[PDB]
Amino acid sequence: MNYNNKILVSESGLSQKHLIHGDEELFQHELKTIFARNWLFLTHDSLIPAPGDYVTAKMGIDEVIVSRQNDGSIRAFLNVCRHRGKTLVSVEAGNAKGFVCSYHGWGFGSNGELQSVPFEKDLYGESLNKKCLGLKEVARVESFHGFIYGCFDQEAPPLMDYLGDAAWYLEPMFKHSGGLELVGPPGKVVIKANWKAPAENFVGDAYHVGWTHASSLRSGESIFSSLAGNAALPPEGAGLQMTSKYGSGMGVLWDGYSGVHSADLVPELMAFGGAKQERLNKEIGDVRARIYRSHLNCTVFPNNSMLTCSGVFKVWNPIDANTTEVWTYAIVEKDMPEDLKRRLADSVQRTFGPAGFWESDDNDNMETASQNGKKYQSRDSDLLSNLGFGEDVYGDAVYPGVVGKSAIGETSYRGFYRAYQAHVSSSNWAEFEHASSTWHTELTKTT
Amino acid sequence: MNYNNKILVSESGLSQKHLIHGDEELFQHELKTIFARNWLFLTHDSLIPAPGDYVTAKMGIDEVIVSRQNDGSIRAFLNVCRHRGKTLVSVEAGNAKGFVCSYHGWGFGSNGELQSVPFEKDLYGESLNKKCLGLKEVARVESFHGFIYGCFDQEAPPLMDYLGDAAWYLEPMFKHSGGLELVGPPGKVVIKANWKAPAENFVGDAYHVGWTHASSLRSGESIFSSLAGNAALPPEGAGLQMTSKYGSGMGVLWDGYSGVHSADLVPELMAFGGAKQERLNKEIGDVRARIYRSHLNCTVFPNNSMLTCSGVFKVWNPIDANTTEVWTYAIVEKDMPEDLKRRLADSVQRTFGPAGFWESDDNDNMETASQNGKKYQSRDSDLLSNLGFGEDVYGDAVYPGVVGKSAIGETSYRGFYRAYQAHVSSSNWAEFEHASSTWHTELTKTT
Amino acid sequence: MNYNNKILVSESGLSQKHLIHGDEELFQHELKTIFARNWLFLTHDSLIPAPGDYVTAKMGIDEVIVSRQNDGSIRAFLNVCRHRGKTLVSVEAGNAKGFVCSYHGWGFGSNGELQSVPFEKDLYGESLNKKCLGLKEVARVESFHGFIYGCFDQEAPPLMDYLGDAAWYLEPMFKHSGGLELVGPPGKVVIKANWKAPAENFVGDAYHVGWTHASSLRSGESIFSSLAGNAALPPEGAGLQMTSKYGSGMGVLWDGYSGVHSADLVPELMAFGGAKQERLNKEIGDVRARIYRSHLNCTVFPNNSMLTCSGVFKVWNPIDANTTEVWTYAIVEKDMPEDLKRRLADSVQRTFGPAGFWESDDNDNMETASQNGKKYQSRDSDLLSNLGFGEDVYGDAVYPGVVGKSAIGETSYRGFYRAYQAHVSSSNWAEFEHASSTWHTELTKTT
Amino acid sequence: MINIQEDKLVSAHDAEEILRFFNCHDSALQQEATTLLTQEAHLLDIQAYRAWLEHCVGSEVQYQVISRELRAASERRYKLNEAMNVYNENFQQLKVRVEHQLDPQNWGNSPKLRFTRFITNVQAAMDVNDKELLHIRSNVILHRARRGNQVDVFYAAREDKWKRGEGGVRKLVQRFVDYPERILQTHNLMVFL
Amino acid sequence: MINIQEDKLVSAHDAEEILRFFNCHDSALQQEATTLLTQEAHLLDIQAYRAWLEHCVGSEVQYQVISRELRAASERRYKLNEAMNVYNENFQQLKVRVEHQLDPQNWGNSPKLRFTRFITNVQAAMDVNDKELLHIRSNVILHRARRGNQVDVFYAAREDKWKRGEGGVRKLVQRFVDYPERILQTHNLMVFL
Amino acid sequence: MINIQEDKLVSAHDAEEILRFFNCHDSALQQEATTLLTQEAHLLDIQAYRAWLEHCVGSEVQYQVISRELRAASERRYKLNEAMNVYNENFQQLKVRVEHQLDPQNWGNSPKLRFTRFITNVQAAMDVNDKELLHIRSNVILHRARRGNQVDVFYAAREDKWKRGEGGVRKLVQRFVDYPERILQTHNLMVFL
Ligand SMILES: c1ccc2[nH]ccc2c1
Ligand SMILES: c1ccc2[nH]ccc2c1
Ligand SMILES: c1ccc2[nH]ccc2c1
Ligand code: FES
Ligand code: FES
Ligand code: FES
Ligand SMILES: [Fe+3]
Ligand SMILES: [Fe+3]
Ligand SMILES: [Fe+3]
Repeated sequence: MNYNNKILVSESGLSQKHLIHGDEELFQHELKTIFARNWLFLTHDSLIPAPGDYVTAKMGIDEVIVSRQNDGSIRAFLNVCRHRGKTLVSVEAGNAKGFVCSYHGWGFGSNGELQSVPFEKDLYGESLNKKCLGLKEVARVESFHGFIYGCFDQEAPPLMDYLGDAAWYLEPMFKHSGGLELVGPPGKVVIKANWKAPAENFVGDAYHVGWTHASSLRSGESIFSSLAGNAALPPEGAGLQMTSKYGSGMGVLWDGYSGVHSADLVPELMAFGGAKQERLNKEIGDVRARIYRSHLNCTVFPNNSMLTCSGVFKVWNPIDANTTEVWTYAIVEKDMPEDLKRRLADSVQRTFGPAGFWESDDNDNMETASQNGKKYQSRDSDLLSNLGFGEDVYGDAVYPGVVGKSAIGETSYRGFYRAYQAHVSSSNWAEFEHASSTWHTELTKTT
Repeated sequence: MNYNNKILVSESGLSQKHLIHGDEELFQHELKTIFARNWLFLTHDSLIPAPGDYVTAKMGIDEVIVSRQNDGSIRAFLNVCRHRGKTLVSVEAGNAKGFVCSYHGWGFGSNGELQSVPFEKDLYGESLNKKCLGLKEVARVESFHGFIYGCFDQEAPPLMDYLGDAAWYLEPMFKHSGGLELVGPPGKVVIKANWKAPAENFVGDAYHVGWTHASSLRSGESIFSSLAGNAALPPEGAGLQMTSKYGSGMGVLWDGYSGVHSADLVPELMAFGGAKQERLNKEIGDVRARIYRSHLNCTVFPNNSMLTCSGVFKVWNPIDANTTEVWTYAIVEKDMPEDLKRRLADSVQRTFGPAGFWESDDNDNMETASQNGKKYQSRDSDLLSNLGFGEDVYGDAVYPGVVGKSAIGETSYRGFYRAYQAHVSSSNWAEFEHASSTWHTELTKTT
Repeated sequence: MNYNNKILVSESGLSQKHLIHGDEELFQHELKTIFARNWLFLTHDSLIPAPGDYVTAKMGIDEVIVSRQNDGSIRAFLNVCRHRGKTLVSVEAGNAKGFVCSYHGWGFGSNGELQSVPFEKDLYGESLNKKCLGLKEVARVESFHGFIYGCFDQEAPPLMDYLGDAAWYLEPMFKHSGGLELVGPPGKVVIKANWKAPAENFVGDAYHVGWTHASSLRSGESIFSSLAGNAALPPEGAGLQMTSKYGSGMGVLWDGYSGVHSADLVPELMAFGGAKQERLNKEIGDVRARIYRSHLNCTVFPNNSMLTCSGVFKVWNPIDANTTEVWTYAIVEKDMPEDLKRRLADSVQRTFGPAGFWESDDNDNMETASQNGKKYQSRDSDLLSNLGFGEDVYGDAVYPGVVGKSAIGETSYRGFYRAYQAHVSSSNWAEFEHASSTWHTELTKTT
Repeated sequence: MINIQEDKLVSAHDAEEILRFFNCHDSALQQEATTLLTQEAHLLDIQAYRAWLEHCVGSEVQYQVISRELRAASERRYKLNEAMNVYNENFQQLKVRVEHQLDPQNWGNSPKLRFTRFITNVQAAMDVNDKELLHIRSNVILHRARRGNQVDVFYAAREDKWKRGEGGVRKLVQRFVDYPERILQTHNLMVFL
Repeated sequence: MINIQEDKLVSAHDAEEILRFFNCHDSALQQEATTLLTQEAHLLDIQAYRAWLEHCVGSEVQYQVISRELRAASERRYKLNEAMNVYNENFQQLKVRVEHQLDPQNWGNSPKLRFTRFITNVQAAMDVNDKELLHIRSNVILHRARRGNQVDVFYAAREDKWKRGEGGVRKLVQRFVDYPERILQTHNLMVFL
Repeated sequence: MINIQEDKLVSAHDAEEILRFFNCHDSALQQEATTLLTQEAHLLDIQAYRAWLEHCVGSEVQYQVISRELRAASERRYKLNEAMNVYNENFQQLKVRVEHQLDPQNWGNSPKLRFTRFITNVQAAMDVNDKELLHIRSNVILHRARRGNQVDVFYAAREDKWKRGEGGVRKLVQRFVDYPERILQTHNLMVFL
């Protein structure tokens, strides 16, 4: 397939060929043009706070070691020995000053440097140039309020610029709340779906909630309930949708601070969020303090998603076109009482973790939509994302980005797939920028 | 591989490259040139008799919904939602007026039409063109005496013309008996064989019966027994073989109406078949009434096979070059006493179903012949199908098609593989017809 | 990938692209240029001593039948019926005068000839040319002191010439000891590693022993122990490394005749080997009699490896780029008391068989190094094999081949990968010879 | 114990079988049923099929394994045959299958197959009306290996009726299995569950 | 019995659980625990989740399944949360999960799922301080099949506390499972172990 | 009970083992053997290998797991070694394997492995000649998990001899397993069956 010319995503992100969720040659091409080029979630300061603390993380199909340096910075390296290529670290987290390979015993520091080689004097004499044998380093590692992202491409925009217009919506909760912490270890489960199926669902799909999650809402005992079985459409003005130049986007459901949490947590959460919003009105304004305690369903391009307020944090790690390894963490506000943190973390896993009853509602939807992309008569069929098209705006005075002023639509799918198209048909960041110089105009046609 | 030029099947169907049972690029190419172009078995009137009754069926690797319409006709649609591509129906059979998607709740009628979209007025207003969003429909659906076949290619010959010369041999049992019924549900099992391995065996392989099935014949207590272990070659004039332009063919074993059924059913069946043959002599002639109660081992190109009289009915559903999902039904004559129908159905499953002791004899033959097509030194080797070559005729005064007047041979393999060659090297039905304008002359060389 | 031009192995075998352990297109290309062109281990005289005795063996991904003929020679044939390609023999060893196919009953002799076809007169008449329907025969089958190797390429050098300079090192134990026997059946286990990972480890990796096998050496109670955990570097002059034109090579650890065997066998073995060495000093000289009772870790290109003295004999049978089926036999000297043979055979399996505690130490090293060759950021990385480079000699007066006069190095990796490069970029044996006309000069640069 | 109007996923058949075991519990009967099933599974594992027929199987046996079509949980209109019979054997039909296993020309039994069976969750209760008859429920994991690298593992619950017979030789008179996997991925179901 | 300074791979928790069972062995208690667990596993297999809650689960239950992060065997410095909770349910939370299973709009339960459970290695010992409480250990293999060709098999050891309750109705008050597979390859862990 | 001229698939060895259990059945012995094997499998599952050696393994033990070459069912001429030994260990050799598991530099044991064992089909019979010796047969399913997504499951029947020992400490004197899968697809057989 010629990725310069093939129209995988139609103009304005209106539809996508169904083969994008099943074609293995495209998956290999996404390893280069999506995963080796864009910013990918690694860890949080709260999981590696002290010098020597490390974790392992995936970046696309590659595994990296992410380590807190003595100077307080974070560096990340491929988890592959520079000698004969064995996997260096076999655990998920720890604290160490270095990593020793179990094959021939080479020892690498936490800074990636080749520090020791067994019997180096007797064997290599002075021939081994250890300075050129450090671990392969992830070129770019940056933080968004404690959330650490990596990028293999030295040419990528800074992470804050890459978040584009989505950053404004995340800031109330990520910055103005006092900061978030990531509660570990994550749950980890394999699903037989393409990575894009859960990413598109979290970036912009409020339409499926009442029907897909009818049993979880009804059994559940949460605040978005009345939607069970599509028995009620949310109030006019109940939310909005947004998308951005580099693909990140989200939905905003006004004031749903208890999110998916059952009735057992509703009162305490509605009480904590509304008290912090009152303090925040004076600091960041009423609209932004309301956004803080409003439920955001967001995908940070490509494959990191979250539900703020509900506190769900996901990584959709690609394995092949119909296989994804799902990592699920909880996010909590650092100034919440400890006991409430613990209960919220269990609640996140109860609803969206490995045995999450809400996440289980989505399994068949994500798996079958992905697997049908391999079926002969469906490969060239068109997946539709036209809901709300021609009513989206850009440059609004109150809400930034390409915005759909309605709680349910497909605005965020169109922005995600416009960015995906521009990456798959580009050889580098400069070409993506050239392909995206009229990004918001393309998304707002008909409006 | 260039399928216009590569000689996968030699002139006159005499040999085939062994790679045809193992090459995955060829399997993908067969999805287009075999499965998306030819007639494939779907269901029987007896399994969806009433308005609203439906079943799911495979057509190649695609899954379709096959539904009885209110006007009495049958229509079939891809089992894929027109919105974001989820699988619509997750059951195998039922009765409904429509199908609702579990992802966003779109509702499709039994006629494939997009009938309802949740909150369509509030969300899409008048923008959604539901008339262009019906399920993708199978272009052609036709019946052969209650047996329903589908074809994705609008250009295919009518099903009766596609059966060609094989139709004359099937008519005594399918039409003149009063009609057949298909007894459900089928048994369903995966085998590690290419779909062509069982198809070629049922279309034309009487040679393997005495040796492959030596234990089943000897233990079994059936009428074709004495062949156990090749202890006896059937009488001169014990049967014939035939093949046709579009690939279907069969073997005819005169008067073996009890087929593979053990001794417990022999007497009652020999008594029912011979009584109906006496009535049929006056209606269709002695030869055709004898064919009615003669055992036919047939493949209806590409992947539907049957044993008449024994009542075995198979679909060899392709999954990949060395994987096939085998569906096994029983066929019974509608005017047979109910109790005899029930016993014959169990007998079909006893001998050829999931725990069929005769079908288990073939497993290693079908699996290893298919898997050896992947092995380096065997890919370019030649599978032989020359038995009987130069003794086949065409246009006989009594038996139609390309006919080998001997019970054991490879006539039907040659016709199947001539048609397969002509499809794999053709881009459409017109090219197949041009490649088949001297089909019977090619098969009768040396005669 | 263009294998004429792609530099998979750098000049002088100094480094290899990591993709060689993970790329499936390269694996398919190795089936042609490595496995269908070079000499592959089949069996030993001791496993098929009498007329009619046979075994099955893999040659690359192909399976062959290896049979002792009535005249005392050995012939080997593809294990594939010449009719419709079923696998002929389903057992691993036996004694027979012929093999009958279970599909249609064709009978082949032990000499590969098509001897009988069921009902040949009635069915084929005189049409079947059985003389052209013998099993596909392995062109070349030769012995090295009872060890039987096969090659599909009629053009390959004779096996003795193909062993090149390695033959001189094997002869003390394979020939001058009085002869070896292979003790069967082998252990058989699948590992998720490329075949080259264990082949390179056995051909030239003494560096990993102290670290990888620290627990086995320490627990073990063997003579190479003191190396546990790299607590001691072997004495100056403790061994040497060698490699040869066609890729075979080994390491020599002077006098380690008890090898990996625990302390329970040490005394008896050190006593048997030193007594035979005293007799051999008069026959073959002191250096060669010392080599007899010195531990050799060798790979006979491509995928046969051994540890002499320890008595481990391996075949690394390729299945795909990250799958290998490991066959493990024991080798014993024919004149060792029976009871000592039995104990040595169990000891080989105890340490390196299916539940071998030393072999289990290598699993993660071999599997992860191979699987990391598939990871995007590692495919184009360089595996290093430069230890000892610039100190290797050729044409020494006492030790033949390209020799590194040090016990630990990477001399043998460089020779293995120089030969591998020359095969993967060559279309035939003549081109390999042209690509190898300065083989030893390339390996001894800097010296 | 079960109310199937409230416990919406439970079938009437399954609720009846639970009622049979939670009432009269006889620990001795459970132990006897455990021994009986362990001995039957040893005879099958060593492929002593004639000994199994002679010692464990009654002349009036019905040995039945069904495969149920997948239908909607809310289905109430479609009323065609719900399941085919993978096995539905009388004694003579079992004897035919045993002769097929033992025939020298059953080529698929060379090299000899290897069977291992794991019988758990044994429950036993006497029939209320026929005191010759014991209801025994048990679950089986069956592992069948052959030809170097073919491994198939079967999983099922068994609803049995065994009758006293004579001389302490209890014999199976009914075995019913509703096989849990609709599409088999074990090549065939050619094993005695 | 265990010295964990010598038996270097054994955790303090595991060594305490072994001590509980090797001392006071009551064969009758083991048989009673076997019956209890076989009945619980039959109710779950037939998806009688309300009957399971009513008959087998105590009002004070903690039903907990953890997933432990993979850490170095020599780790001693990193001291952050060692494991998340796949389940950590009280009675009300179990009731929510049962209502979710039984809801007519739980689309993933159509076609009906098929469960088979295999309970082995049962050990039982009374608590030293609370004589209402029995410690029961058992291992489970759970097979969940659906949709023609989806088969998931779960494996785990269960550390339970059951209390006498009233009327002979022993009820689970604590279930603890440390799930052995870190990355699940069963699509989800949405089954009651 | 078995006639191996009639039951053509049965080996002489297997027919002898069936004879041992169908005669003298002692229910108490079966229960005792069940407890013994459940305790041994708990020690192994928690990786208390020294405690296993000390409490469960006799000084005269032979611990043997074979792998038999695949030969024709009608073979009668080829008479070379029929099987290799995956294990054929005395007490000292088992001790070496336990020290290897416990060594700090056994890199493959970091992150700690997770084992779950399922022991079923227990049968027990006293030896006719040595009254210190009990024959115990049992089947095991063994699940070994590690490194996030590596899962290996082993299946086997075990023919054991256990001797009374002293103080109620019954100890294994012989374990024989004929492993059913010829080519292993579990990476290695480095587990104690
Ligand atoms: C609430 C709203 C929108 C959502 N998209 C995915 C989960 C989810 C929850
Ligand atoms: C009888 C005759 C021919 C046949 N081909 C396949 C099955 C079969 C049965
Ligand atoms: C001793 C020395 C070198 C070796 N390479 C592989 C095994 C081995 C043992
Ligand atoms: S592969 Fe890491 S030290 Fe050799
Ligand atoms: S995918 Fe079917 S309604 Fe959206
Ligand atoms: S495939 Fe061997 S005789 Fe036909
Ligand atoms: Fe959802
Ligand atoms: Fe057949
Ligand atoms: Fe090693």
